[PDB]
Amino acid sequence: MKITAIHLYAIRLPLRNPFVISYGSYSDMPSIIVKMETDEGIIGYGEGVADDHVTGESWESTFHTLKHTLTPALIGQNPMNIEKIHDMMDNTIYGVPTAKAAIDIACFDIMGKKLNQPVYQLIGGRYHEEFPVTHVLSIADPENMAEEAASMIQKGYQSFKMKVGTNVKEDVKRIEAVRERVGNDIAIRVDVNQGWKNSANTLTALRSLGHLNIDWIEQPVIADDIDAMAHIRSKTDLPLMIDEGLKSSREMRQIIKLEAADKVNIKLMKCGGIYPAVKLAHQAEMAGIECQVGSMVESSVASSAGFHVAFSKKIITSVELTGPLKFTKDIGNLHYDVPFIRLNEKPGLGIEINEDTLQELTVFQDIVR
Amino acid sequence: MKITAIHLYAIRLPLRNPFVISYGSYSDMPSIIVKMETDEGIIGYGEGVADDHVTGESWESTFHTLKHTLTPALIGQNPMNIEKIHDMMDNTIYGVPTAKAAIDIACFDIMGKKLNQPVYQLIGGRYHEEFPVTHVLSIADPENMAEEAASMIQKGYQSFKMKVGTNVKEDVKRIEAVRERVGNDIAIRVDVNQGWKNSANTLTALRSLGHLNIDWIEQPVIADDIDAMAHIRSKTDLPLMIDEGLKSSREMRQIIKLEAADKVNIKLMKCGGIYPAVKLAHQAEMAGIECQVGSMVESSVASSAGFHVAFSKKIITSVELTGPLKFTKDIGNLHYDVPFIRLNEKPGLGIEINEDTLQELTVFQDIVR
Amino acid sequence: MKITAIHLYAIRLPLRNPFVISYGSYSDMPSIIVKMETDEGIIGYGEGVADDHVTGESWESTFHTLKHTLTPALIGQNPMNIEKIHDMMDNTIYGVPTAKAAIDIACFDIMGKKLNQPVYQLIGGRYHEEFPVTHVLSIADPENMAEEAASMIQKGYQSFKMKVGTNVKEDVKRIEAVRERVGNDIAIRVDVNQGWKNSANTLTALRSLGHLNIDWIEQPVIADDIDAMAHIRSKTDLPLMIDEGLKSSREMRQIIKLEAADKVNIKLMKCGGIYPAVKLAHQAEMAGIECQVGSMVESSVASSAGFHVAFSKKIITSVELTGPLKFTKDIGNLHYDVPFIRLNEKPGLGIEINEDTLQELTVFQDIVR
Amino acid sequence: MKITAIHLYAIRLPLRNPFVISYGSYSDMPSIIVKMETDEGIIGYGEGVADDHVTGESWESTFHTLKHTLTPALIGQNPMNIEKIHDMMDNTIYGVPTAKAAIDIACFDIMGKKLNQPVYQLIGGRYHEEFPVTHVLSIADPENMAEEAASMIQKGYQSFKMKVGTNVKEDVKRIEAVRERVGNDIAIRVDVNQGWKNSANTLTALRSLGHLNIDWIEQPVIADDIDAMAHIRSKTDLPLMIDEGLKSSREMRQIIKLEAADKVNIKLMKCGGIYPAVKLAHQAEMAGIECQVGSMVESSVASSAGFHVAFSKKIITSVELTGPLKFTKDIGNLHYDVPFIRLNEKPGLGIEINEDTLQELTVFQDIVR
Ligand SMILES: N=C(N)NCCC[C@H](NC(=O)CCC(=O)O)C(=O)O
Ligand SMILES: N=C(N)NCCC[C@H](NC(=O)CCC(=O)O)C(=O)O
Ligand SMILES: N=C(N)NCCC[C@H](NC(=O)CCC(=O)O)C(=O)O
Ligand SMILES: N=C(N)NCCC[C@H](NC(=O)CCC(=O)O)C(=O)O
Ligand SMILES: [Mg+2]
Ligand SMILES: [Mg+2]
Ligand SMILES: [Mg+2]
Ligand SMILES: [Mg+2]
Repeated sequence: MKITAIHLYAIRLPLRNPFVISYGSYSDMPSIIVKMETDEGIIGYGEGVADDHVTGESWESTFHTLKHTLTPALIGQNPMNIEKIHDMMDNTIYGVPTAKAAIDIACFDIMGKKLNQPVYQLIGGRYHEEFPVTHVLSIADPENMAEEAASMIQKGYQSFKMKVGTNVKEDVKRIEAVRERVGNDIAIRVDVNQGWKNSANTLTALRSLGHLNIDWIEQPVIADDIDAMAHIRSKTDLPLMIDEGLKSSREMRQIIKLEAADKVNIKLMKCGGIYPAVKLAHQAEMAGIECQVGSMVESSVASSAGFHVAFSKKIITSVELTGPLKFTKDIGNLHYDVPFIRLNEKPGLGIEINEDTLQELTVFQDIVR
Repeated sequence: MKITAIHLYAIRLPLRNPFVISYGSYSDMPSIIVKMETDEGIIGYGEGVADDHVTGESWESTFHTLKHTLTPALIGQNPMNIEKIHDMMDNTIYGVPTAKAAIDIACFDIMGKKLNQPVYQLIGGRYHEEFPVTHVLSIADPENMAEEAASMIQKGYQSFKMKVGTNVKEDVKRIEAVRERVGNDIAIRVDVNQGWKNSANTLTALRSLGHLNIDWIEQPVIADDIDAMAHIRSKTDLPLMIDEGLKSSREMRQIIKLEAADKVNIKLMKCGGIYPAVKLAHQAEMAGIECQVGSMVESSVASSAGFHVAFSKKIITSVELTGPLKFTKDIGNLHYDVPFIRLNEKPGLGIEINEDTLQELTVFQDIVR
Repeated sequence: MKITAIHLYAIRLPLRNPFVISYGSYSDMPSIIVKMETDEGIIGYGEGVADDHVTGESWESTFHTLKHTLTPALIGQNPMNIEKIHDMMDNTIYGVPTAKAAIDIACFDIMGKKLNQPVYQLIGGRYHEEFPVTHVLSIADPENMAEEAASMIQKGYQSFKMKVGTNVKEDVKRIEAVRERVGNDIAIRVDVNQGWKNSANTLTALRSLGHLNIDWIEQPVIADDIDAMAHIRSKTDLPLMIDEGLKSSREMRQIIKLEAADKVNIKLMKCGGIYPAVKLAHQAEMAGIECQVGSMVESSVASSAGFHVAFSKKIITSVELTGPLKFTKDIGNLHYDVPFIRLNEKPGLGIEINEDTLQELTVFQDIVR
Repeated sequence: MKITAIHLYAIRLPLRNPFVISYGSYSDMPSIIVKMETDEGIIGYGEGVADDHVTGESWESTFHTLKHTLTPALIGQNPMNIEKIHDMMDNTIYGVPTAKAAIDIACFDIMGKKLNQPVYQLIGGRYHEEFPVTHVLSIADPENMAEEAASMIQKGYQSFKMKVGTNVKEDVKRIEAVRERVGNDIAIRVDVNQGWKNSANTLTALRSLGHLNIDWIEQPVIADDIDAMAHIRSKTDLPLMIDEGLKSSREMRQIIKLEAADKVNIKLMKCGGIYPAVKLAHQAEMAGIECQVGSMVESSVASSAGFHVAFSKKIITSVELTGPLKFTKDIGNLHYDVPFIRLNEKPGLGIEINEDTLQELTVFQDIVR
């Protein structure tokens, strides 16, 4: 089996509602789709949703890094030799996890189809039967956030993720409002997306959150400040999760060494795909750090890849991949059972790509042979 | 696919020559073979060679732990759900890595045969094309050790592993003798198997080894003393490898935290098989610790499993599985190309089991259904 | 004095009521009894109750490790040369503390009978006059646990050990229920048996236990995570006890180095018997760590051995050996004075073995000469 | 069994030759002998040789501490309840290890006689068969030291302990002279008795000792400076032993925590006797610290007690009790087999006290009832 050609599609996934977080607002999500072809006729799909603010990659830079830098050396290689492919990509260029993920995912999709097995079956097998789905509430006035929450509860949701990160006073008001609205049995986690900046502001905020039964506080300080996370952890009993501060094994090593967190948000776009995501899971397990597989809000393609990793590992206890539930159009057909997610047994990523939808969402494309 | 029955065979692999190390001498190697059957008719083989001195497991205790404790709960399970199977075994009993490895290996052999792929292809794919083979010199008079080395050089060997660990003075004499005999181009590594006990004796010995061009010193102190390894590492420039001191992720975490070694000897019998061996490799990689896949001197079955792990990972740079080259009888047919080892592309472990030889070496057996 | 033969008995001690803890439920307790004979006609009894989940030993594996690995080399040795016997067993096989304890206990019983002195008199003499007895409440609905507690109070008990470890919410409810029922003068300690897994869940739970006057929280996290215990200890003022996390001196060294606990639960089955239990006590004393001698729920034989250690050391301030109070049949006759335990002055373990009961509970046996 | 009376004898043991060390010179050794009587007629002997410079105890202060402070509360107690007796002495007065040792030794002598067993048989049993005896060379001109060494070699000695500690230049000259004289096969260890004061002077001295094959350097810096020992250990590969810096478990804890030494010199006079010496051995074993049982140069009584401890523990690898070989008169009859020491099987300390010699060496005495 050899890679014969790689199609690159620069698309834009339209959102039903604006997605608003501490460092940015989104009306749609630019994504790069990879269509990997092989001499045996097997086709694999991969995806890369770049978050400029997190990995230093953009929609346009990812397309070109894939076209000119990463894909050319891949023609002729066997998609199943994943360790080798990742080594080749790493020796070619440092970082660019999102671009690498796009390739990595397509390879696993092909491997699954070739062996007629779901991807999760190839990276450890089925461990989880299902995961609850958590609805993400975009930043807004405390009353609006509480209102959408009540509205989603009627839809079956029992777990919410509150986006905050503008001003401590306001963020606290937002969290208080939602909790009062949904009662105390509804699960709530808070994501600051680096909004509180440092330990001082964070600890001040945490003082007012002790009685709100918050499952965990996600990335309250700037990504690079692992020291601050450790300091905060030494002075609070609320569980702490690192997201932007964790990308590759480089940060995991530091998080483990400094005991900087209770949980980490692993994302295929931050580490380079399925294979490296799995390595991160194994590393976290060693230190007893609870893991979650989150996302940049992606199509059914990357979302599916994320679930396949999550379902195969005991250390991964929660998932956050709801892109297919937020977009008005999707190139894939990943099935959800809100308030739950369960994976079928279809080979590879277990999804079908609607090529008519793909072309429709395509702004520009190319092929590398 | 479901496990329908597990055959257990208590055998003894005869050695051509006595194997002599610091804490024991061996005339043959007791081993437990696992024959895993499935509803689909696929058969998988696993093996467990217990080293009492390292994991607290014996030939007889492993047979019974497998028969009464581990195998019963496995009937009905899918061999491909490896993460799940390992979780079930761990929730059933703590430790007993050798017994768990026997099961783990058979599952991968089945998975490989089922998907018609070599095991290495399922855990990362092919990375290495070959590995040089290192001949192990049993403890003996310096002149005898030097003599066997010269004799093996004529056989094509270019890398040797010296077993020492009786008395510092004598061990140094042994190492000096061999080096003088083989010249300075021949690779030599030294394994003390805990013989020097502590940092004081070790450092005294290292003073006399600086000019002998030794690749690395393996486990000079007692297994449990990780602190001593770190102390020694802080006062020497000779590479240090931990073997007995490393079993599972528990020790890896400590080795990483205390910066206790440059290299680690990963063995399927110490961690519970292929799956956990891979997790250890990923953990070592995070800390930039070079890995080796060694062995307890096993048949073609476990030896093959060890190579499949080694060939799939960039972090594993050397291998030490020569049981098939030391035994006068073997139940498997793993092919070697001394001074090198290369893996074929046959499915599963890629070996055929001679059942006539298996029965011939069997002392007692049983079946669990 | 020389060991002439060792009888091994694989028995099962029937429980009056099911014993239920976080990682398992028990209807009876499998045990291995050792009958050590000497050339002088003195007979000693030892016992090994294996907990698979804690030491990696099973009922069947212990019987065989004793039969094939440990006992053969003991024939001819003097039972009183305990340091030597332990060294011989350790050089023969690593770990297997339960199997080693079985031998160790029989040797002390013989030593006591030979010198016509209680065992405690041989390891430091009498220090304690008595110890209060704590009743262990198996996991159950908060109402059932509170009910049994009230019922046992009527029986004279004034100290209780609550077994929990399913779900933080539920565990807290269980603890609140019992405390409300028994009032605030009754002593209560909580054992999670690793149920809360990590520091995050543990600290969340501890928030709700501050006003319940709990003497100490025992092993809230997984055994191997000593780091987590230290972290928890740095953020709470409730006393912390390590149980499963402590087996031999290897863990004690780490517990002391990381200041991971206030108290430790020493058990003969985890360290290899009386002699090593004493060494652990001496080690704990150096660091000012309070000690307790607990148990796996054993017959009068091992239970007695445990008390003899406890009564001879000032650092051991509490005991947890109630197997004889839980079984419907016992091969020994250890006398209790609920709510207290006091040791008589009879030689050796100070108990008589009813051989008719022994044979009755025996499933299989053998003799090594 | 109860203590009915304690005789105290203030004696002086005459030396054949002056004993000269870094901080003092001795023509004879003042010692306090204890004769413990019991209601059962069993008599036990103990001894306390005080070194003012090490424990803050003198010949006269020890006699009176025993007479007025320690012995009165002991009348009526059972000598075999050693843990209790030590607790009573510790609650009565802090420190004074030498006075406490005198009592402790007599109790064990009685326990041994009562049970008709050697003391070593009561604290672990026989482990060692023999120990080589090391001759101690008092400080003197390099030529005189080398001369006595050659003279003692003719007497069968093969191991020497060089006393130095005046001036680095001179000490180095002394060590060079002896080594040149005896050749390189003779074992030599160096004891500075705090003479080099700090790490700077010590490290300067060590530069010139690297090629002299010295087994270890004993206490080069002032006793209280454990930090200095750790610093020196971090910059040298010569084994380091702490003597004066180690008295009780308080220092052991610190030595272990700071990794300040490779070996420690345990002495009954520094820790309070046999029982606490054993606890120190157990503590050292945990950290893998090699132990030696040294002495203040005592009569056959304390010397015997020291050997009984040494012979019962694997962690104790060398002994330094040669008082009986240095005195012209001794109240005891401990048998030596230079160049070796072996213990007989006589009960208790296994020695007979010549009361005529005792009275002859007595300057003043008293009895407490
Ligand atoms: N810049 C882009 N394109 N995306 C950023 C997403 C933020 C990310 N995901 C979320 O918050 C929702 C994940 C989900 O449910 O799919 C975070 O955890 O912070
Ligand atoms: N007790 C038993 N059965 N085996 C012990 C083997 C020792 C091990 N292997 C070796 O030295 C040789 C590995 C090889 O070449 O297969 C070690 O590295 O120390
Ligand atoms: N698996 C077996 N067979 N036993 C496990 C006992 C648990 C142990 N003992 C107890 O909880 C009661 C101790 C007593 O009272 O004897 C613990 O402390 O966790
Ligand atoms: N002040 C008095 N009374 N004695 C001091 C003896 C010094 C001690 N012993 C010795 O050097 C010789 C031990 C012997 O061989 O018994 C030391 O190790 O430094
Ligand atoms: Mg986030
Ligand atoms: Mg090795
Ligand atoms: Mg417990
Ligand atoms: Mg000294």
